[PDB]
Amino acid sequence: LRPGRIDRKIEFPPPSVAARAEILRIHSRKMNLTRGINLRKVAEKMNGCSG
Amino acid sequence: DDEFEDFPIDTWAENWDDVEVDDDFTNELKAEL
Amino acid sequence: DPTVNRVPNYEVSEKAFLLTQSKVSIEQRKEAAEFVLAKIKEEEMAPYYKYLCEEYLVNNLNEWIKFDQELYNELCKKNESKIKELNEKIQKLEEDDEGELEQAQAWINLGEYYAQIGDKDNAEKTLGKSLSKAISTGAKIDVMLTIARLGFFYNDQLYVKEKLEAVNSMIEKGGDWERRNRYKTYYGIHCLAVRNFKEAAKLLVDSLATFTSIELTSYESIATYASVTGLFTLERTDLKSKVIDSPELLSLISTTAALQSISSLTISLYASDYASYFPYLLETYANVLIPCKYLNRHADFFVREMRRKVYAQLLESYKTLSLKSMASAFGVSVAFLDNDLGKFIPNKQLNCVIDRVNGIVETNRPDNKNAQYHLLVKQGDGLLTKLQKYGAAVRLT
Repeated sequence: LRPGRIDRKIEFPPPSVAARAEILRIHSRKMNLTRGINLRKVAEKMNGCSG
Repeated sequence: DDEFEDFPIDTWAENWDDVEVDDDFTNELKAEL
Repeated sequence: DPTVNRVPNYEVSEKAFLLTQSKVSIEQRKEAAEFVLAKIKEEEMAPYYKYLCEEYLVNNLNEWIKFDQELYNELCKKNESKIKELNEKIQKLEEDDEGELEQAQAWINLGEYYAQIGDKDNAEKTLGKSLSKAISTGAKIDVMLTIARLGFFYNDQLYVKEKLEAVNSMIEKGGDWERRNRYKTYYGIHCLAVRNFKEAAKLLVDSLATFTSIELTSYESIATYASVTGLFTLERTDLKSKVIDSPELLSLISTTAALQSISSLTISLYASDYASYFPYLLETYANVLIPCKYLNRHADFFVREMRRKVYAQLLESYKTLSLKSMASAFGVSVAFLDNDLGKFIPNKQLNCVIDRVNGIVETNRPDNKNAQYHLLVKQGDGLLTKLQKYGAAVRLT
């Protein structure tokens, strides 16, 4: 943590509901999906889980 | 390579059959009786 | 939410083709004219306005869409200003030397606005240059699906064919099933367009479940196309499990008159409702085939084979049916039925011989060995002629 050494301290906070929706969408483009799946509703149900 | 000058070019001064159309046959005259 | 965006708008070309047919009703033609003029005003179809006014309509009516030069110049100036703005964005990103993802995205923006007004050539150049980057395969799939959608927009089916074969060639380098279902729907629509109906039946029947490509057409029209092809090709078992019991169709039947008519025709055929089959066929021909685009060119082909299918279904079971009984069943005159049935026999499409002295329609059962042998002989002759031609070409070289 001393300055001069390792420089940038970057935060990865646990994903928010929008971030969770984006991650679910990204990983959901790998399987046959029925039309009109409300992924935003599923992510909104998914609380605490991350990545 | 031959020009085929003996045979002049003629001057002018997904598909098979189905060249005819049935149109509106209807034939309601049977429905009349 | 992600979307490939409704660019180009398919309804523009849909109502353009609806307008360009005298067979359709005048009221529907005027409704299409109102819609197309409104969309030209709003979404700036200035190049497409020019194309529609100079070709298409007046190529073959045409009073409603009158080529106004002033309206062709004002909207064109606005379009050129927007293109200039997009060029400024691309050049500013290049000057800032940002990430190559961003420059690729700017290329997509330029190309999608070029598609948004109708210019095929410059849009194709922009998206071809856009592909030159090392962007992810999904972005490439979306871009070349955009050129495929453009090809659908201008009704050039060979353009769509080359775009979709390009899709299939590189689809094995991806694997994302959503991006493959998009291509499946596009390929099914293209196959339905050029008089195939065999692959089209399968892909459209499958696509009723996974249809996220709303930028090609609405879900109702996809259901209509799938029902039409399934009726036109499938056998009495496949109809019972794909088009008459599919919950996707069951939930959507009572939503559109065209879907209702097609479903009624299908259920009449499957339920042996031979009494009202012909009026239902005429209603479907009037309401589902002519108004559309990919089907109106096949209005005769679908109608001719439907009569053949109903005749085959009627004459498969019975062996000595009488002409009078057949005419009573179909609600037509006996002479008209004989005239209609005299067209499917000479080509050996149907299976029967009409005994006009008595009226008996005695059935003839062929042997599949004979037909298979003739087909094999024809195919072998074709392949051998092709091979001889190619060999003559290559041996001289």
